[PDB]
Amino acid sequence: MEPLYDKNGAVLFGEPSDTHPQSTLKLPHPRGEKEVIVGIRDLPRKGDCRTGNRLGPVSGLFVKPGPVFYQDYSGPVYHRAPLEQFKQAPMCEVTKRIGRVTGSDGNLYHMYVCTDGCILVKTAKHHHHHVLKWVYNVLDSPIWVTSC
Ligand SMILES: [Cl-]
Repeated sequence: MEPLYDKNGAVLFGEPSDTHPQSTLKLPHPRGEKEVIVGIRDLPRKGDCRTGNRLGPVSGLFVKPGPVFYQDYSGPVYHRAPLEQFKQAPMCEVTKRIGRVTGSDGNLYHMYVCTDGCILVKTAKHHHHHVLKWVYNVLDSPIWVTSC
């Protein structure tokens, strides 16, 4: 299974892996002052990193199926998309581009939210033209999509 990470960047099982350098998650980076759920209309901005915003502290953007979005999160998170829980799908009708995530395969993916609420990834680079939807989340944890 792809590992989860605690708020201090330590792996909770398995072995640590580096993020892809082109991901929008840039580590090491603190997080977890508070769990802060936000709606798709109130995603955080870069300029919210040091001050937080009116909603709370900000460490970046986290997502899990539902969809549920967060601007900070304290529990276990993915640093890479757990592709064993995704499924190849056609490209959906996109509502928002939300970042560039490292797959559990080490590759770079563009991440999107679809009009159906699904979270979708598409290979950014070589091997590109692979598109998958996040269909299972058996450990009920988000991906850290962007850090601020
Ligand atoms: Cl997994």
